[PDB]
Amino acid sequence: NSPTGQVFALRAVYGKDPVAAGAKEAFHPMYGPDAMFSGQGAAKKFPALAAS
Amino acid sequence: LLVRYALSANPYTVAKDEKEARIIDGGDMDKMAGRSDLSVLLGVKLPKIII
Amino acid sequence: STTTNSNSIGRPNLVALTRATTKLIYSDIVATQRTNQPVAAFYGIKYLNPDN
Amino acid sequence: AEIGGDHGYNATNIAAGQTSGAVTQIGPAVMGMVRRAIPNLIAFDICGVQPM
Repeated sequence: NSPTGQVFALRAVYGKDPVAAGAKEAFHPMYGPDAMFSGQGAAKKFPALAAS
Repeated sequence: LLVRYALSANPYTVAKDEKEARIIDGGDMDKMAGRSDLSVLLGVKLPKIII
Repeated sequence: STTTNSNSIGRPNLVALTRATTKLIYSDIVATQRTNQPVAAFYGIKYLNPDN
Repeated sequence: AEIGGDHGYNATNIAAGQTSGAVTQIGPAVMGMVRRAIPNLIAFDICGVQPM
């Protein structure tokens, strides 16, 4: 009903800062939920696999 | 307590050195200094009050 | 810590309109009367002494 | 004679309402908001459910 309309999106993420680069989306259809953030992952820091 | 307000300047108050523009923000006093029309200031020089 | 920088505002509200019109003054400054023909004729009748 | 003008097809301009002709727009419309769907849960009846 008016030119140049708008539409919003509601990316839900987990992390201290929801706008920092690299934040992972919470309810992603392709990406499985990180089922350690609310669990043991809050107690320690698991290193990530890499090369060598 | 929290209070929020806009406190903008009135229209027809384009900022200097900009003149022609149509998104003019009448809130940034740093650019709106003096560039108003609906109000005029005039100071007065008077002898000091002794305290 | 979702601040106000996450939510993006939509259409700003239009609070006030501001037209510019002069205090037009001609009804009080002059004397008007509607003329019914493209030529308007006024009568000036003067009272004269025997020296005109 | 006062062309309507248009937005320069720049998301910078379109959101702010910066136009090219006259009567700069108040702002976009609001077509709605789309949020991510909620993943469904696998019923726990496959394994033992013993309320403690």
